This record gives sequence, C-alpha cells and structure tokens, in this order.
Amino acid sequence: AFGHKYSEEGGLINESLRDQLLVTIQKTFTYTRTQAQHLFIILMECMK
Amino acid sequence: LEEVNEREHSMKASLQTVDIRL
Repeated sequence: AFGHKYSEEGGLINESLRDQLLVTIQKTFTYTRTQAQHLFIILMECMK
Repeated sequence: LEEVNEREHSMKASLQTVDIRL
C-alpha cells in the first residue's frame, strides 16, 4: 500500500521511497538487506 | 484527533529512521 500510494507511473516509487521501502522490509519483515532491495525489485515489478 | 493520528505516523516514521541512523 505504501508503494501503491506513491506509485505513479507503475513502479515509479522513487529513490528515497525505495531506500525507505527496503529499510521497512529489513525492519518489519526482518528480511536481509539484499533481499529487502530484492523485495523492492519485486515491488516495482508488481507496482507496474 | 485524526490530525494527531496522521501526525503520530510522521513522528513514528521519523523515530524509526533516526533509530536506523544511530
């Protein structure tokens, strides 16, 4: 939802929101850092 | 009170990001 709020043109959630997204994933989901950036990549993939 | 709730959201995001950068 926090992706979809700022999503604009597909996965056009920007760089600040991408580091904030991966940080939240790494905090709430306890998902490792490269996997949190990966779940960003999957987030933008689905956000399209 | 709805304004306070949205304000709480901003404050909690700031606190979590500051805890990340500390």
